[PDB]
Order: sequence, then structure tokens, then C-alpha cells
Amino acid sequence: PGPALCLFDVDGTLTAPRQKITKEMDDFLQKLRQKIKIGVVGGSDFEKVQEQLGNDVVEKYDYVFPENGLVAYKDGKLLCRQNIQSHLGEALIQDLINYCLSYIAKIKLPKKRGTFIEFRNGMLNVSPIGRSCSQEERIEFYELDKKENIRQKFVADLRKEFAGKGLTFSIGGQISFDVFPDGWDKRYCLRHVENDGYKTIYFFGDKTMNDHEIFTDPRTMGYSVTAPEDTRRICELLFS
Repeated sequence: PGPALCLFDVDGTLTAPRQKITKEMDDFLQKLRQKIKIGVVGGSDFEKVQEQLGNDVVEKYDYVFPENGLVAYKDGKLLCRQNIQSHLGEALIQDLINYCLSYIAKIKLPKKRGTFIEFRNGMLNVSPIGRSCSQEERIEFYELDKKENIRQKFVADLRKEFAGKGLTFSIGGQISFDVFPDGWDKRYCLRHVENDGYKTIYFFGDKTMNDHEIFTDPRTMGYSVTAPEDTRRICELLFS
């Protein structure tokens, strides 16, 4: 019904994987923006979104939410820049860091490299081996991790240590896990849209990483898409 907004995931939703958006797709969205407002959200940073969607990305969408909406543009103008250290405070930042440093120092492994802690605007990415390891070194860690459950245990330990502090944990891939404030997934971006009068907020993306929370969130009407051809097919069905 009513005034409405379409929000799209960027890679695989609007583009072919690792490819820039198509002229055909782009023309399609600008034609859609005639009747309904459009925005984009993704885990990547602004430079990445530009590569994928074009340098003029902010003139092309009514909202643009790099880094899950921790960076936000509305109507072409930079709305907010939020980061983990401002939300959590420095002392907590540093207590998390200090704990993870000392814990990693105690884990027995076949190899250790560097970038044990990667600091991002939205998360601490932590790797017992270190993110700089080579492919063969990562595979070795990953098989050890499967047998030993090194990441699961670190995360459990941390979850105990930092109970009450409003942090979520997330293991994936082969060598690291993420620590970030609660709700700092794609759901973050909804705070920027939910007071602009939309009667419906459509979300187009993957419904599954598990589960993408924005997809299942009570504010959105989530539609899972398999490719830009699909996004178009469903937009044709819903709109027009």
C-alpha cells in the first residue's frame, strides 16, 4: 500500500557476482524509482558499492547504506557515520581487544601469522591463526578447527566474559569470527528509513547466509531473489 520503499542487497541481487550493474538493470531501477523509492544496503564499504553500482551511486538511489547502514546517504547527502568505538566506548573496545590478544597467545596451533585482530567500523574480526596466513595454512587451521572447535570455544569463552555488554558473535569461513554490537547486521539501516512515512518496506536479497535478519524483520516484506533477472521478474510482478 501507500508510500513505499524498496531496499535491495547489492551483490547478486542487482548485479551478477563480481560484476558491475548492467545498463539494462540500471534503466530498470530508474524506471521503478518513478513510482516507488529505492535504496541499497550491503556489508561492503562505499568504494566497493561504487565499483558495483557506479560512482554516482548516491544520485541513483534514494538511500545508500554501505557497511550495513553504518554509513548512510539519503537524497544524495551523507546522513550518518557510526562506528563500533563510538557506540561501545574505548574502554570496552580495549577490554575486548586485551582479552582476545591474551587468549590467542594461549592457543596452541601449528602456525601463527598476523592480523589476529582486524578492526572494522562495524566489528572486530578475530582469527587465532591470523588473517594474513596463506591458503595452505588456512586449510590446515580449518581442519584443526573442525576437530578441536577452537573458534566455537573462544566465542563461548568471550560470550561468558562479556555477558551484559550487548555484543553478538559470529563464526564463519575458515579462520575468523566477528564481534559486533547487537543488531549491527543489515537491520541497522532500518533506523534511517522507518520514520519517512513508508507503509511498506520491501527487502530484496538472500534470505539465508542460517538467516539474514533484515529478511525476517517485522518491518520489511522480504523477497528472496536468485539473480538480477529475478529481482526484475518479482519487481514486475509487485509493481507496475
